[PDB]
Amino acid sequence: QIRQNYSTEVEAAVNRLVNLYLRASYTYLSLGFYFDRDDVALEGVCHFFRELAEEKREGAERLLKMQNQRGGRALFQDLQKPSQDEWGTTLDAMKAAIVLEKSLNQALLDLHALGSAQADPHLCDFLESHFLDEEVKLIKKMGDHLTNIQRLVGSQAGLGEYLFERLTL
Amino acid sequence: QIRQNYSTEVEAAVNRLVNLYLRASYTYLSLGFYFDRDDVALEGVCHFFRELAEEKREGAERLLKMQNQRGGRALFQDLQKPSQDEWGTTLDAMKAAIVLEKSLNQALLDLHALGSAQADPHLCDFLESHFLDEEVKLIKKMGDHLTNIQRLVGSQAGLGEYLFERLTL
Amino acid sequence: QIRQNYSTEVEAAVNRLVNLYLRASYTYLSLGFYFDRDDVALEGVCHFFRELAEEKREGAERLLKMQNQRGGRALFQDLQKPSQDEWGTTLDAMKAAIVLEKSLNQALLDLHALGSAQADPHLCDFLESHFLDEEVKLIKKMGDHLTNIQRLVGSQAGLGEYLFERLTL
Amino acid sequence: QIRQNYSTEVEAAVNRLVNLYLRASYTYLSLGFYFDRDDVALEGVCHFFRELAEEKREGAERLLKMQNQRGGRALFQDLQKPSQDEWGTTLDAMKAAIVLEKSLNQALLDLHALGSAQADPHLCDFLESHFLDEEVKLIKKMGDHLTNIQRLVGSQAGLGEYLFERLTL
Ligand SMILES: [Cl-]
Ligand SMILES: [Cl-]
Ligand SMILES: [Cl-]
Ligand SMILES: [Cl-]
Ligand SMILES: [Fe+3]
Ligand SMILES: [Fe+3]
Ligand SMILES: [Fe+3]
Ligand SMILES: [Fe+3]
Ligand SMILES: [Fe+3]
Ligand SMILES: [Fe+3]
Ligand SMILES: [Fe+3]
Ligand SMILES: [Fe+3]
Ligand SMILES: [Fe+3]
Ligand SMILES: [Fe+3]
Ligand SMILES: [Fe+3]
Ligand SMILES: [Fe+3]
Ligand SMILES: [Fe+3]
Ligand SMILES: [Fe+3]
Ligand SMILES: [Fe+3]
Ligand SMILES: [Fe+3]
Ligand SMILES: [Fe+3]
Ligand SMILES: [Fe+3]
Ligand SMILES: [Fe+3]
Ligand SMILES: [Fe+3]
Ligand SMILES: [Fe+3]
Ligand SMILES: [Fe+3]
Ligand SMILES: [Fe+3]
Ligand SMILES: [Fe+3]
Ligand SMILES: [Fe+3]
Ligand SMILES: [Fe+3]
Ligand SMILES: [Fe+3]
Ligand SMILES: [Fe+3]
Ligand SMILES: [Fe+3]
Ligand SMILES: [Fe+3]
Ligand SMILES: [Fe+3]
Ligand SMILES: [Fe+3]
Ligand SMILES: [Fe+3]
Ligand SMILES: [Fe+3]
Ligand SMILES: [Fe+3]
Ligand SMILES: [Fe+3]
Ligand SMILES: [Fe+3]
Ligand SMILES: [Fe+3]
Ligand SMILES: [Fe+3]
Ligand SMILES: [Fe+3]
Ligand SMILES: [Fe+3]
Ligand SMILES: [Fe+3]
Ligand SMILES: [Fe+3]
Ligand SMILES: [Fe+3]
Ligand SMILES: [Fe+3]
Ligand SMILES: [Fe+3]
Ligand SMILES: [Fe+3]
Ligand SMILES: [Fe+3]
Ligand SMILES: [Fe+3]
Ligand SMILES: [Fe+3]
Ligand SMILES: [Fe+3]
Ligand SMILES: [Fe+3]
Ligand SMILES: [Fe+3]
Ligand SMILES: [Fe+3]
Ligand SMILES: [Fe+3]
Ligand SMILES: [Fe+3]
Ligand SMILES: [Fe+3]
Ligand SMILES: [Fe+3]
Ligand SMILES: [O]
Ligand SMILES: [O]
Ligand SMILES: [O]
Ligand SMILES: [O]
Ligand SMILES: [O]
Ligand SMILES: [O]
Ligand SMILES: [O]
Ligand SMILES: [O]
Ligand SMILES: [O]
Ligand SMILES: [O]
Ligand SMILES: [O]
Ligand SMILES: [O]
Ligand SMILES: [O]
Ligand SMILES: [O]
Ligand SMILES: [O]
Ligand SMILES: [O]
Repeated sequence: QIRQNYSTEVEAAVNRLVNLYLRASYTYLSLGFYFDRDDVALEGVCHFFRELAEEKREGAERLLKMQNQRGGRALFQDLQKPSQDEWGTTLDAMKAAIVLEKSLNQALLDLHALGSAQADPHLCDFLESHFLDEEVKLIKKMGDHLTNIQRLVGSQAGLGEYLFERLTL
Repeated sequence: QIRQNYSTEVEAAVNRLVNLYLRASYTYLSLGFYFDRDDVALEGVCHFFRELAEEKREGAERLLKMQNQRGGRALFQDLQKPSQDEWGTTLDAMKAAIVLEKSLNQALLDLHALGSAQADPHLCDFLESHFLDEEVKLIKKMGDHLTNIQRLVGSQAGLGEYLFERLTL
Repeated sequence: QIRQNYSTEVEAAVNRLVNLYLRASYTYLSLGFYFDRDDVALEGVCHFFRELAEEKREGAERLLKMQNQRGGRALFQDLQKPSQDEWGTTLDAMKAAIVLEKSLNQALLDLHALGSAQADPHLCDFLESHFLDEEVKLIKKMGDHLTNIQRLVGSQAGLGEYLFERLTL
Repeated sequence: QIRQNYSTEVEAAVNRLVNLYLRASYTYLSLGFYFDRDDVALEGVCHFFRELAEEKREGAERLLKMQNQRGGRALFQDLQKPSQDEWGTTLDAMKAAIVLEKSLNQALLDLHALGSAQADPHLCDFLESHFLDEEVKLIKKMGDHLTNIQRLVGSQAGLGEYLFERLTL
């Protein structure tokens, strides 16, 4: 058929990466709707996480497309529910988001390493081009948000969270 | 004439609901002008309540129109003056506004129940379509405002009320 | 707070309905990528199911929004993986899609019944307005597709599936 | 001069790759004109292969440009005539086209490997950027075409080839 230079080890890892991105999308959907609760009511934070839910879903879709293009076979698994039901303050959430992104980034790096070992340059380039750069930029932006939240919620935590939501997000 | 499947019990309750919406409109007019006092001076809060005064008056007008359309007879009663002359802080006012809206909502639910009991689907649909959805959305928005006011007026109440008025309303 | 006339029984059922719509979205994502396999290669069928994946996800999002608006609390569960890894012919898939939609429709009808029993007209109207009508139209369209697939794959099944994909989808 | 980190082994392989792409261009020109014969008369298939002849020629031209940019020296060899004079059915041709593309792809992978061994990242990136991705997409598209041709020419081969040409190409 069309499959060429596409190992079963890479195929399986791409399937696992699809699951991790859909899991992340689901986490962001839960973060977003938590900040839209009447008793939380931070619309800018809700909007930030809803946008990330969409981006992670797009990530998954491009991986699946790539899997089909190389002749691998997509296999879906159960998607685990997010690690929490309530996500605390904006500070707590942005910390949980950075931890999540770093674990996706690490999965991307692990797949790139596997691609290198297997001499699969198309895999390596596809990750380089569509995932690694974007993760780095996103992680930087979250770290920046995290620094600003912290400087704000030193004293007067309520006031600080409100101003962050209104003036940054 | 035109009257069909329109009970006297529904007619009377529609008249009472008109009175409650005009009463609410009047309450909002008083809230709005209180926040426009030189010694209160929160223009965004004034504008929010003036807009609600207009919406409640529109509500009353659509009920009256519907009463005429079904062949019932509008009857007006005295409109009671608002429960207060001065409305305290933005926090106090938004609490009084939520209590008001919930009491309108309850009146709408009571009328819907009566409509169901009387087998009056046109009544049920007219409420569904023009009132119940809008009340729910409004109550959510007020609850959100209330949460943000509270998080702001934890410490530094004056500063918090000013920032809410400037950045949310 | 804002919660009014919103039973715990309805809240829980809304949470379960969110899970069913996300489960359906996931099923459609798997149907879509299966038809994009190089060894299946029916782009119109892929596009039809990808669009349904998006619609079901939108469905879930509106339910969550509504849950927040009424003051209920969203709770997410694990999303079960689709019932199959490979979906056979266009005929087999469209049959599996109709069965899925009818099971969503039945869940919507069950929730509407519960809403009626609980005297929750806002719930009843929200379903009426955004879900019941759309499900009916979609089920009709799938039944139409199914009839046309069947008339085509009487004799010359390969030729029939190709023509359906090219001239209908 | 300008030559830096550009091995004679890479230079020679780039020259061989230029020859393979021009050879492929020539094969596609012959495929295209065969389908334009009065006794074959499949215009859409002719147009598909003529477009591929142009793409492969562009491929060769970019390699030559790159050779000049790195300071290597282009050397041309005789271009071998296509492996066949007549190419049979649309099915036979699309099979021969996939085999051709996979042999170009393999040559690209071999050059990338050599580039890696020689620590020549500019070479590796130039291939990544302009050739490897495009080959993968093209091979997927040909595999899709091949699947659709096969499902069509099950029964009624003449009818199937005509419909493919008219509705896909
Ligand atoms: Cl291979
Ligand atoms: Cl009557
Ligand atoms: Cl209640
Ligand atoms: Cl050198
Ligand atoms: Fe909102
Ligand atoms: Fe977006
Ligand atoms: Fe968007
Ligand atoms: Fe958006
Ligand atoms: Fe995006
Ligand atoms: Fe986006
Ligand atoms: Fe992006
Ligand atoms: Fe997008
Ligand atoms: Fe994008
Ligand atoms: Fe594709
Ligand atoms: Fe919880
Ligand atoms: Fe909860
Ligand atoms: Fe690389
Ligand atoms: Fe930045
Ligand atoms: Fe003014
Ligand atoms: Fe207005
Ligand atoms: Fe106005
Ligand atoms: Fe106005
Ligand atoms: Fe209005
Ligand atoms: Fe208005
Ligand atoms: Fe309105
Ligand atoms: Fe108006
Ligand atoms: Fe209006
Ligand atoms: Fe009239
Ligand atoms: Fe007074
Ligand atoms: Fe006074
Ligand atoms: Fe109803
Ligand atoms: Fe809101
Ligand atoms: Fe495609
Ligand atoms: Fe769409
Ligand atoms: Fe779309
Ligand atoms: Fe689309
Ligand atoms: Fe939609
Ligand atoms: Fe859509
Ligand atoms: Fe829709
Ligand atoms: Fe849409
Ligand atoms: Fe829509
Ligand atoms: Fe909202
Ligand atoms: Fe399977
Ligand atoms: Fe499979
Ligand atoms: Fe109803
Ligand atoms: Fe209704
Ligand atoms: Fe139709
Ligand atoms: Fe011609
Ligand atoms: Fe061209
Ligand atoms: Fe051209
Ligand atoms: Fe052209
Ligand atoms: Fe080109
Ligand atoms: Fe071109
Ligand atoms: Fe190109
Ligand atoms: Fe061109
Ligand atoms: Fe080009
Ligand atoms: Fe130059
Ligand atoms: Fe010959
Ligand atoms: Fe000949
Ligand atoms: Fe590389
Ligand atoms: Fe690279
Ligand atoms: Fe394709
Ligand atoms: O909201
Ligand atoms: O978005
Ligand atoms: O996106
Ligand atoms: O994206
Ligand atoms: O004012
Ligand atoms: O207004
Ligand atoms: O209005
Ligand atoms: O309105
Ligand atoms: O595709
Ligand atoms: O779409
Ligand atoms: O949609
Ligand atoms: O929709
Ligand atoms: O032609
Ligand atoms: O072309
Ligand atoms: O091209
Ligand atoms: O190209």
